Amino acid sequence: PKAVVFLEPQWYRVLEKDSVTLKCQGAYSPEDQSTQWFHNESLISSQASSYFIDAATVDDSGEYRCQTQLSTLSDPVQLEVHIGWLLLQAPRWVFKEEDPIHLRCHSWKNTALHKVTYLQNGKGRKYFHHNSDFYIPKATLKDSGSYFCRGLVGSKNVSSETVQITITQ
Amino acid sequence: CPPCPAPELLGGPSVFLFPPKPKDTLMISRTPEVTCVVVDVSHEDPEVKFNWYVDGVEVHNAKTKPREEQYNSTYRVVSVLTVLHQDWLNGKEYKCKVSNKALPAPIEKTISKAKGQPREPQVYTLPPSRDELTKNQVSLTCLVKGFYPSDIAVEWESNGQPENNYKTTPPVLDSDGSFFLYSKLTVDKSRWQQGNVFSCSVMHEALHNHYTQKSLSLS
Amino acid sequence: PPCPAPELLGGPSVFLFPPKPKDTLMISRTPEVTCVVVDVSHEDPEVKFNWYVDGVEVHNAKTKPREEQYNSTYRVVSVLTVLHQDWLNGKEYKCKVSNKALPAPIEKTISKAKGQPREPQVYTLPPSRDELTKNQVSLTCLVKGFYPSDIAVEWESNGQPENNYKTTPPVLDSDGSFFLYSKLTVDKSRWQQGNVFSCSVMHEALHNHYTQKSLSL
Ligand SMILES: *[C@@H]1O[C@H](CO[C@@H]2O[C@@H](C)[C@@H](O)[C@@H](O)[C@@H]2O)[C@@H](O[C@@H]2O[C@H](CO)[C@@H](O[C@@H]3O[C@H](CO[C@H]4O[C@H](CO)[C@@H](O)[C@H](O)[C@@H]4O[C@@H]4O[C@H](CO)[C@@H](O)[C@H](O)[C@H]4NC(C)=O)[C@@H](O)[C@H](O[C@@H]4O[C@H](CO)[C@@H](O)[C@H](O)[C@@H]4O[C@@H]4O[C@H](CO)[C@@H](O)[C@H](O)[C@H]4NC(C)=O)[C@@H]3O)[C@H](O)[C@H]2NC(C)=O)[C@H](O)[C@H]1NC(C)=O
Ligand SMILES: *[C@@H]1O[C@H](CO[C@H]2O[C@@H](C)[C@@H](O)[C@@H](O)[C@@H]2O)[C@@H](O[C@@H]2O[C@H](CO)[C@@H](O[C@@H]3O[C@H](CO[C@H]4O[C@H](CO)[C@@H](O)[C@H](O)[C@@H]4O[C@@H]4O[C@H](CO)[C@@H](O)[C@H](O)[C@H]4NC(C)=O)[C@@H](O)[C@H](O[C@H]4O[C@H](CO)[C@@H](O)[C@H](O)[C@@H]4O[C@@H]4O[C@H](CO)[C@@H](O)[C@H](O)[C@H]4NC(C)=O)[C@@H]3O)[C@H](O)[C@H]2NC(C)=O)[C@H](O)[C@H]1NC(C)=O
Ligand SMILES: *[C@@H]1O[C@H](CO)[C@@H](O[C@@H]2O[C@H](CO)[C@@H](O[C@@H]3O[C@H](CO[C@@H]4O[C@H](CO)[C@@H](O)[C@H](O)[C@@H]4O)[C@@H](O)[C@H](O[C@@H]4O[C@H](CO)[C@@H](O)[C@H](O)[C@@H]4O)[C@@H]3O)[C@H](O)[C@H]2NC(C)=O)[C@H](O)[C@H]1NC(C)=O
Ligand SMILES: *[C@@H]1O[C@H](CO)[C@@H](O[C@@H]2O[C@H](CO)[C@@H](O)[C@H](O)[C@H]2NC(C)=O)[C@H](O)[C@H]1NC(C)=O
Repeated sequence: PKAVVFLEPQWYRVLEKDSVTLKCQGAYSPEDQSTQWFHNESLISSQASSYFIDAATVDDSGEYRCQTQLSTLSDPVQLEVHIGWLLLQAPRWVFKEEDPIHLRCHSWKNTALHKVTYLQNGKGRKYFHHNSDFYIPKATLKDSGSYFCRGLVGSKNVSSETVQITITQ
Repeated sequence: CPPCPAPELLGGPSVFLFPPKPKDTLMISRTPEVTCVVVDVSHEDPEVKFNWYVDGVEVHNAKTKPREEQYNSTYRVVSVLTVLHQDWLNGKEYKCKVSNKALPAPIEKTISKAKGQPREPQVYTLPPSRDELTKNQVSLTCLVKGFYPSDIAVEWESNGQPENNYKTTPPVLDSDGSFFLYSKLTVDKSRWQQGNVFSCSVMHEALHNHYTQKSLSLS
Repeated sequence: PPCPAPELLGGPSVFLFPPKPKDTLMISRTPEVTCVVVDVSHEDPEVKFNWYVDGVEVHNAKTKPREEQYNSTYRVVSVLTVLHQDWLNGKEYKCKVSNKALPAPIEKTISKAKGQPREPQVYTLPPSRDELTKNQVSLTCLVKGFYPSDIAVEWESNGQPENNYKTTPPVLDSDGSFFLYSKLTVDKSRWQQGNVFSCSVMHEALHNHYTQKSLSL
């Protein structure tokens, strides 16, 4: 009878100032449960079914667990709050052949970003005049590798940390 | 109140328009060119159209190069317009107009030669100081002064053959509104003391025949 | 009203300037490094400066009040006096700039150019024989073989300043050193008389940071 934490939106990697809702799912019963929340194995004040982070800061990173009256303590869910201009967000790291790959060059505060490139293994893979999501419709083995994004915000040339994407046979 | 540049200008191809090399506009054996370079052309909207104008009148003899795939996954497209030396030198304006689907309106760049009364440069070669003779390499100095506009070419030779080991300063604005510069040619001390006549060649629009050449030689 | 500058989307920019060459060489002057923050918005006007010398934080910097600019942004300037020897010993000066319109502080670092200092060779060069037909003649100071490019050059005659001169920026020479030229223009009568002129150069690699070279007919 384990509780489960869900993230909405689902990205476990976020930038400072992003909103993040952690949702606690307890037993699937009409029997109203109360909720409790643990962050880095410490109790926090909220007893709400949804724990809402308005404007994330680095200290909001770490492990979250929740529990309801009719539930055992959840497995941990990890939240990583990054500091910087850009974060390349993926819904997962491992894809199989012919799966769609959808990547998002998330900017700090959703600030407008121009002349955006998604690089694969240090070579330009896709360029867009304005910020736009990267889409491979059918993944192939050659799409695996190290990915980051970069672009212009105002006059600043900025870039995201690298992520590893794998395509399996 | 004036209209402002929109943010749509910020994400679209960019255009850079380059003047001809000054040596090319001055010498008969050369063909001066105006170069319009378009960068940040997407793969999604790759077609680039050029129109060229010389004082507002369209010309059709520009040569557009095939697009080049850049390492960053953009295209770069170049169009080159060959120019008449005299057209350039008489201050005619060159307009490159660039059209592309990612742009709401075409981008226009215009270039022409710097305006103002041309002034003839004075060219003077100076031998190395006696003090530098203790050194293994000596400095041969070419002072060029009183030229306007700043567009100029300066070269070095000995026995008809070009010398490679020289450096020329940027043009510097002088008090009288003219420019001056200095070119330093480094030569082996032995090559100087041998009697080789070294030459400083200076090419500027206001010189007779666009060319002057002063010599430098030992005692 | 000014046009909404899109550069503001990126928040403030930071520029970190070295001391003037003369300031570091002459004990009578105070060398300082200048950290200047530009593109500060009205809505996020507070700027915090931290300064570090070789990574150790210092507290003696002088921060000026934010100054409203023509393009409807703020500019704010913080200056840190540096010690002469510290600068010449290659110490690193770090200006960290904090502002709410940034996702993280911007850190800029300045120090003296690295590489062995190389001593200026100073050569004075009389006007070309061709120029002696003119009313004004050019007196040339070639300063060469120097590293770093930080340097100051002046003219005097009879130990008083001559100010009718222009100096080119330093140019990277083909051996990795720098050179420049300075030109003093004087009346031909003064040269043919002939008065004694001096080109004086300041550079760290000179003895007493100073040398003088004379020029005469
Ligand atoms: C809103 O207004 C702002 C304020 O403006 C002033 O009024 C406005 C309204 C306007 O009319 C102007 O007339 C006037 O400037 C304006 O601020 C300006 O912003 C730009 C950047 O956008 C900034 O540009 C930098 O200038 C550097 C040189 O600055 C010195 O020289 C200038 C002119 O020669 C001076 O005006 C300026 O004051 C400064 O002067 C020195 O100041 C110090 C101490 O105060 C003195 O000790 C020194 O003696 C002074 N004087 C002189 C003559 O030196 C330039 O070096 C900068 O860097 C280049 O930067 C760009 C990056 O943008 C790169 O393209 C280049 O590569 C190079 O950068 C560096 O390159 C190296 C790589 O080899 C490397 O070392 C560096 O890492 C690299 N850096 C970077 C970041 O890449 C740069 O061009 C102006 O200085 C600034 N003006 C002032 C007064 O502060 C706002 O931009 C404007 N905003 C909008 C949105 O419109
Ligand atoms: C993807 O890659 C593209 C190409 O790949 C190459 O990148 C370059 C940078 C190179 O390093 C290699 O790594 C790659 O192969 C990127 O394209 C680059 O895009 C930038 C703009 O983002 C262009 O930058 C402009 O550069 C000009 C000067 O360019 C000359 O010199 C360069 C080296 O110094 C050289 O690389 C260029 O090829 C070019 O060479 C000239 O070419 C012509 C003909 O081909 C010859 O006749 C010349 O002799 C030759 N000269 C020399 C020297 O070699 C520079 O002038 C521009 O600065 C102006 O514009 C800026 C705006 O960006 C502005 O901020 C500056 O202050 C300056 O402003 C101008 O000032 C004047 C006078 O004051 C005004 O009159 C203007 O109106 C004003 N303009 C303004 C305000 O806008 C600018 O830096 C770069 O040229 C280009 N490289 C190539 C190659 O095309 C591409 O960006 C990248 N995309 C992405 C998404 O990453
Ligand atoms: C964003 O800000 C970043 C700052 O990093 C910029 O990204 C940089 O863009 C530069 C170009 O504008 C890049 O510099 C060049 O990189 C080229 C790379 O290509 C090479 O490929 C082969 C591999 O087979 C190898 O030789 C090298 O390892 C390189 O990877 C270089 O070719 C280039 O050098 C030029 O090459 C020509 C060849 O004809 C020479 O003739 C010429 O003299 C010249 O030197 C140069 O080094 C840089 O790679 C890149 N940085 C990174 C980390 O990717 C963006 O441009 C800025 N703008 C935007 C909008 O994002
Ligand atoms: C939650 O525990 C985590 C441990 O993962 C803490 O995360 C670190 O926070 C510091 C600064 O606070 C950062 O520099 C580290 O980068 C963080 N690590 C990771 C992996 O993100 C977090 O601060 C803790 N929060 C609380 C309230 O205890």
